[PDB]
Amino acid sequence: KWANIKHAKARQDAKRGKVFTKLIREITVAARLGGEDIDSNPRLRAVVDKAFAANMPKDTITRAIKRGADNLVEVRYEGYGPSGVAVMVDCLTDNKNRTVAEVRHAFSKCDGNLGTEGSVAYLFKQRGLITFPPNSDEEKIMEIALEVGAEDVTTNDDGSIDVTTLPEDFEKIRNAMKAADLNPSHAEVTVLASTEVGLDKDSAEQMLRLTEMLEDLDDVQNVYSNADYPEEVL
Repeated sequence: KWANIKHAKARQDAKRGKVFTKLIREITVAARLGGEDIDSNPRLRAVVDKAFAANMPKDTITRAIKRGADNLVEVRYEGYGPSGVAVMVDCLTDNKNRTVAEVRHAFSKCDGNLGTEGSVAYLFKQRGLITFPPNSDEEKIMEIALEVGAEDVTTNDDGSIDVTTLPEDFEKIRNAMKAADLNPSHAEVTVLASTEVGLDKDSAEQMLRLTEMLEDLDDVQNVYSNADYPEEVL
């Protein structure tokens, strides 16, 4: 009861704090890059929506916007982790020398290391991913996907269908599906890995730890990897 709930709220609060700090920086940088007008700045639109969803105070949001008009810079690190998993770490920082050392330390603690710019980035692409539930019309989805230039269609053991698209074709293809009364369970543009690296329980635990260490840094915005985690650690 109270023990589990207070402990649960404590964790939920602690994560809200870390995310708060990341959002502030992303608001500021999005504003500085794409401008102060949220309606003409999709990047800013997205983070401001996330900020309001997280109940960040309006004044904190607006001041973060006005600050972009901090000396935060974008930096990407690329490296390898347990079992040679490729890892990309996107950062917003006012001190790259501080950040790179902290990122190296995390990688090093998990038997990994940073490589050169471009050493892994080619494995990771933004892709539209439209997911249809079991009992969807496989045939009709396939017909539309070929007609409209989908990158891939995968039918899973449970009957669910995942359609992957180039980011630029995402909206059109989603619209084509809905027009044919094919209603997706979920659709988004996300980052997908071209190849994956299968992990045993132990390596998976170490990779999870690495992800967690990196995300705990205020300088880190997003961590991507091509790890294929086993069901045992899930």
